[PDB]
Amino acid sequence: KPHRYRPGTVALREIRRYQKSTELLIRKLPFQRLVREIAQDFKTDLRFQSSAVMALQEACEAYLVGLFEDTNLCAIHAKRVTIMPKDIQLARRIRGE
Amino acid sequence: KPHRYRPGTVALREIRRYQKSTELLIRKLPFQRLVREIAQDFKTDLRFQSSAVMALQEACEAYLVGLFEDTNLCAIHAKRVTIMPKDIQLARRIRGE
Amino acid sequence: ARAKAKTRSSRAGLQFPVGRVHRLLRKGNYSERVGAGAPVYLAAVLEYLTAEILELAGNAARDNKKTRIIPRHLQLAIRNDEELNKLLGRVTIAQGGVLPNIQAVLLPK
Amino acid sequence: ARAKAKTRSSRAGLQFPVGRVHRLLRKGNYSERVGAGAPVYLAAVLEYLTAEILELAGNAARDNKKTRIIPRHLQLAIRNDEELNKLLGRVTIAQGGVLPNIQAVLLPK
Amino acid sequence: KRSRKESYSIYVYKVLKQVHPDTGISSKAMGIMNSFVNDIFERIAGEASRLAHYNKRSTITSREIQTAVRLLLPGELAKHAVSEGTKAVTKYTSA
Amino acid sequence: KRSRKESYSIYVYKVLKQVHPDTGISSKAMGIMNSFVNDIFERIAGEASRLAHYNKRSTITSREIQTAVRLLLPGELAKHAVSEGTKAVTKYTSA
Amino acid sequence: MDIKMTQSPSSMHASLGERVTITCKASQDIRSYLSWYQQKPWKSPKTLIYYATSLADGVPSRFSGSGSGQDFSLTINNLESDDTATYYCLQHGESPYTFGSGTKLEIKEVQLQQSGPELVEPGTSVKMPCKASGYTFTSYTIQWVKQTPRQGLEWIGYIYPYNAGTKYNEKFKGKATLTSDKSSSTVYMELSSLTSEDSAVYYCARKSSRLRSTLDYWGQGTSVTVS
Amino acid sequence: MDIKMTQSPSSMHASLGERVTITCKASQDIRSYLSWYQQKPWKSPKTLIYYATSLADGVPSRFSGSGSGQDFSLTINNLESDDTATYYCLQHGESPYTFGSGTKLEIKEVQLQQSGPELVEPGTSVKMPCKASGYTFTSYTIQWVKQTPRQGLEWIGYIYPYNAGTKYNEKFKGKATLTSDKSSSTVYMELSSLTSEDSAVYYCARKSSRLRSTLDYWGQGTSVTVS
Amino acid sequence: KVLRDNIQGITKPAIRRLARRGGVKRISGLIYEETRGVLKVFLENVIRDAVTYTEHAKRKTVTAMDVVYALKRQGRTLYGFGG
Amino acid sequence: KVLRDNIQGITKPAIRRLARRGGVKRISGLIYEETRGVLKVFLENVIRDAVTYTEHAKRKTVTAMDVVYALKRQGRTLYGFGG
DNA sequence: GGGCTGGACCCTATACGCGGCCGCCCTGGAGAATCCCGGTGCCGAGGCCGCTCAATTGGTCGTAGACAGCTCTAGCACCGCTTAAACGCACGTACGCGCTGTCCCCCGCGTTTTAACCGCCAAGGGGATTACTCCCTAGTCTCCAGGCACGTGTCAGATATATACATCCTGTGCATGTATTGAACAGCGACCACCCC
DNA sequence: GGGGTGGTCGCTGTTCAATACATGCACAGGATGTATATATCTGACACGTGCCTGGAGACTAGGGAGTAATCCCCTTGGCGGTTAAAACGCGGGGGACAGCGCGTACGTGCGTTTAAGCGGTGCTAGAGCTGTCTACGACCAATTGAGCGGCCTCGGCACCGGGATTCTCCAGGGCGGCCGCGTATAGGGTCCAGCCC
Repeated sequence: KPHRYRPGTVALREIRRYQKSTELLIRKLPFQRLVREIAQDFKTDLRFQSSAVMALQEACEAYLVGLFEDTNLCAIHAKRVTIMPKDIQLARRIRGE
Repeated sequence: KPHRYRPGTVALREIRRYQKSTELLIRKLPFQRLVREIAQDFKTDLRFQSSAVMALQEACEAYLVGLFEDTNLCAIHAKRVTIMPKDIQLARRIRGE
Repeated sequence: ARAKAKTRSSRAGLQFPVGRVHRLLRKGNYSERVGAGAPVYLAAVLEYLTAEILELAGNAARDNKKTRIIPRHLQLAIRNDEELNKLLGRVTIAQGGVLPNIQAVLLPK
Repeated sequence: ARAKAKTRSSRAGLQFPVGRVHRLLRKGNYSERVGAGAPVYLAAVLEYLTAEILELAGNAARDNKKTRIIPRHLQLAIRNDEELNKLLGRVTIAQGGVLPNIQAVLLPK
Repeated sequence: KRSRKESYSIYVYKVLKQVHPDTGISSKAMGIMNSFVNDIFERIAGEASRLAHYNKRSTITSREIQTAVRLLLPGELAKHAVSEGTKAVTKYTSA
Repeated sequence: KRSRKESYSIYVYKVLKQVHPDTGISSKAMGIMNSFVNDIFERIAGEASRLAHYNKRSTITSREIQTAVRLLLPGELAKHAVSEGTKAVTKYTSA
Repeated sequence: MDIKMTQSPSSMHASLGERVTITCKASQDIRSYLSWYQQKPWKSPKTLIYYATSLADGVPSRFSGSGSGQDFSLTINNLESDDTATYYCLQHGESPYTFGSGTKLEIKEVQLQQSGPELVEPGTSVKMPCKASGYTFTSYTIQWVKQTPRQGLEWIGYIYPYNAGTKYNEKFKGKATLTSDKSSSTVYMELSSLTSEDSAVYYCARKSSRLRSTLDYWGQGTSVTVS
Repeated sequence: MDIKMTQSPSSMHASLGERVTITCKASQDIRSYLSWYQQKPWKSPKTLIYYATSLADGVPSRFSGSGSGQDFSLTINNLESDDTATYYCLQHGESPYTFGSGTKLEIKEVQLQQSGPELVEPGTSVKMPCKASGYTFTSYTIQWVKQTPRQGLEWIGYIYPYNAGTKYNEKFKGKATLTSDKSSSTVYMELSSLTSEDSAVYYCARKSSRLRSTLDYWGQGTSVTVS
Repeated sequence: KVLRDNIQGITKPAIRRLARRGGVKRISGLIYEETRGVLKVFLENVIRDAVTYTEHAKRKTVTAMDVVYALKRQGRTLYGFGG
Repeated sequence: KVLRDNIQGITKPAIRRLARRGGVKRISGLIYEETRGVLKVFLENVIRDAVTYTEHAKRKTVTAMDVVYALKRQGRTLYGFGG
């Protein structure tokens, strides 16, 4: 039978890998399309500097990572290990968001 | 056999009482002594305006009330109703202190 | 001779002091120059916000059978409105108390 | 007669520019007047903070066996230090990543 | 006499008399409204100063005030404040 | 012709050559250090400005800068930055 | 003690391209909190003027309003073919909001999805939903309006999704019950014990908590018909 | 490769009121990260100079430090009977901190609670606490220093309670293990496989994570005797 | 002269009242001491800034404006005492 | 020209990578939609301010400094983009 | 003259240790991931050069703030008295927490698909710069009215009292599910009329 | 005329409906707490008054910003390959979650203690204001050298390939506690001798 890691081992391995790395975790091109789509609601025919989209992506990934840290703390508080939307809402609402 | 309300009934009565009122919940004179004792660590022989002590008391009560709201949310997230030091710690940690 | 003085507040149809706001902008270390319309715009905005909060607070006081607005009524007005609450989320209102709010799971079965 | 120009940074024994800091303080609408010692003090403080962060970041780079400080090393230096992390708590560092931290309850066994 | 410690109390009272002719206001609510007016003034003025500085403008105009209002005030509060300010500025310009 | 974009890159580099003579710094890390210097400068300058305004002082002196540093920088950062600033001001005055 | 709103011309005719004036007189002082609505037949009303003088978004400058206190007016300068509709003044200066009797004029992105027609037997209960999209759901009250050909528009009440707060018209206490659902961004209206007079078109309408804001966007209207 | 600290005047005699100068050499450039300590017999050392020139808190201006690079100097101007003690230079510019051999001078609220003397048998293990109070526990490293009557002061390592990070002297890896408990604001040093060579007084010392900050406050010391 | 143990003046009943205003129905016995610690930290942080403002003014009285400035500097703006 | 559904470009594996960097070991299936909503809200908040700064500058290109100013105004100070 | 009692020989009921068995713990090996090491190459970091403009130097001037003196306010210290709140204790209950079991749903992995990424090219919009101009704001002087300090009166809200209503909690009665049992009915033990031899 | 058997009666086992018992639900009523109405009163709020200083009016000067024109950079759009990553599906384990039980910790209430709150008095430190005066920061003009832009090279690092180490998972074996089975042991059953009826 083929080798198969027990569940959570590859998860912890991925955790260590992405906490060691610093690269952006969201694909640049679809994030850029998302930014342009969102901006269409505020002003039509906007243009974006590549550095402006990169700054937005840096900020978004940092915000989401911090929010997932708070979500993980909430899940562990509930004595779970699976983060859930209720944990995201708790973290956001305690942060005043 | 003497009348007794079931546990939690007087607690909810008291919650409704204090959520309606606006006065200071901490005794003013011992809070003033606490303020002076803390300040003497930073400067000896400080005077305090009565309004300065009252402002500190308003701020402290507001901070503690908001912290207990977040603590209660954490406790309910844990499927408890008793707030606990781990709940206070989680609220403080997520809030960024 | 000088014409009869008209306050800039009266010229703008405002209760708030355009002249004082202009002097605070000039003396507040905000810029080298302060345009003539800037204090008028700022006084209009401050008067609008003051009117909105005072009207909601007076409504709250009326609902509470009180004729005078108190910090409790200001707090109720601010917190019962999402936009005012987000404007003043980081603010403590002295003697304002808190909104009456009990989590449902705490209520008896 | 005109003495040789001796920069205020050199007079104060600083690397950071006292003259530039003074010009920024004057042009920044911070006050009507700027004392002569104020840009010197601010340049000394900025130099101290820059030196502290750069030295911690260089230590981190050495521990990684890299020669050049990168945003990862700046982030490690700042987050691994409580006072720097409190000063820069609300700050995101681009390409900085996060500290290695797994909650114990997530570990096996 | 004591030195003239100016405040917004009379203007807030005038606004109160407009919005609710027959209600009054206690001294503590009066002080809270003074604090509110000062705080919002400082927020809008600081934001306008930053806008002017960002754009290398020496002057704070009603256009920087309008942008600062849009940035600070939320939702419909922002556009109603903008409408109020624009109306006042237009009336003032018409003298 | 394009204008001069002033920055703290050379000063950060001189400080780096003092603290770790052999190591270098990437352009992104230099940009981050520029952002850090600008941010801390604006924080201290704004706090000193507010101190002067609170005390009805027209001028920002090294004493307002010292107080702003004590307010902003925590813990031992505050003490060491105060020592560095005081030493620099003393040396500048003596020179 | 309700503020009855009196529109002077109950109907009028005009040719193309000339000015029109519609007058609405308030029972009591409402302090400029008056709005004007244009309702083409079988379609939801669109707001034109709010705060008694300010054009609603997208409304051409042809429409204009004036007045304060108790006397208000609406003016249409360049009459175009589509300006034929029924025009309602709405006061929201006091807790029971009151529409005008309506002036029928004849001449020669925010979405509030609302359910389709309903057929019910008397004594039943019905639940009109109002799915809202295109804006932050909690920031705006959802207002409910009842339209009949005999009574015109009637304001039922509102739900404030931010805090689930409600207010109801005294004519609709018990009859109506409003609830919100933040997760689905949907508002529901209960009608209890349907009766013959309850055959009406019900509109959900968005209104900001700002006092000068008016019912700005409307649902398509749920036509409840009771047998 | 450890930086050798060399205090030239291994012992000095002086009367009251005269000036004393103590030098301290470095084998490598330490860039002004040198500190001077005064240890009276059977007392914890008190810091006098940090960052090679700056007076420690409460230290009178009589003590004067100078020098940079590899040449350093401690000067005492107006001697007192109180000044009779042993003075150590401490470098902390490189990862293994190194004290000077010491200088005996003869003249003719932060609290670190540390446990009392502990007799132990060879081969066992001992756990020495350091209860820290009066300050923000997590903001400062706790440095551990060994003092034999023969080898002088040796730096064992530190634990930084904010992130539980530790650094150990290569001489003490495995021998020493440092742990912290934030709840009790207590740092524990555990010594493993005790040896008669391990009989020495151990000090816990607070040191900020700031690079120029030195070991400023010291515990009273825990005497460990191995039979 | 000196004051030594006044944090215990923030009594368990007082902490219960604050929790009740916060909507708390049931309170663990360790909450009182945890809350005393938290309050102590908050007061230290605010009073340190307030005394810093007082020292800068070369005043020896801590004023309500000093407290308000400290609170605002910590992002906890207080209305009612300014001015 | 009109973009319509690009929030789905924040894929499930991308959200998983963000969670992994956040130290999350196990992820509920509804986390992905909740996170897409949260990111959508954050982006609207930031981009609205960025566009406001751009409109004030009478510029039509949103610049990295506009984004940095928006973030700083929101308490999200970003170092590394000309701040 | 022989069975009962005492002492001793023999039949048998029994407490206990060893081998078999199932669970716990340990370890070696396969496999996959990660880390160290060497080689290559490339692009960005660091240094050099020219220039230009912002910082320095030197001098003038006015005003901001330092310092001294004085007043008067408000913050501190103290005392007595009332009483409200804290405290300590007893009791019980309901809630936290641990344990068990189920099942679903998230993870790990292999396969297919897709679109991100990269490299390159081209167009052109608009950002940045420059030149010119004019009008809008700062600055100044005069003057006067709005707003602030102060005083005063009265009415709105705080307080006290009584009452009506609402809510909480529990003992009591009623409805329902279930154990119990006397009896309605059939199976079997036993007496009798009668068949078979 | 006796031996023996099915028929039928009497006793009893089985089951079923009424009896009785226990449990869950709704309600009536008592006790308590809260909302409401009325009278009293006090002190804070709202208004009136004097005055003074800060805002308005009128004018001037200049430079900041508006507007036009030009450049070129950098953004957008497109296209073609090449994988890397995303999507999908599947098998399964482990984690979420519900349910249950226990015990203890917290709520409720009462009686005692304590110290907070209030009022009143007294004092003095220090905040706040005024007046004087000087040093210091703004301002300006000339000078120049420091810092920025541009160019170039070369080495640090990124990448690739290949071993070597480490970590994970699991399959097999050593070791310990519980259960099945056989044995030395003694309790009692039984034989021989002395004795009393």
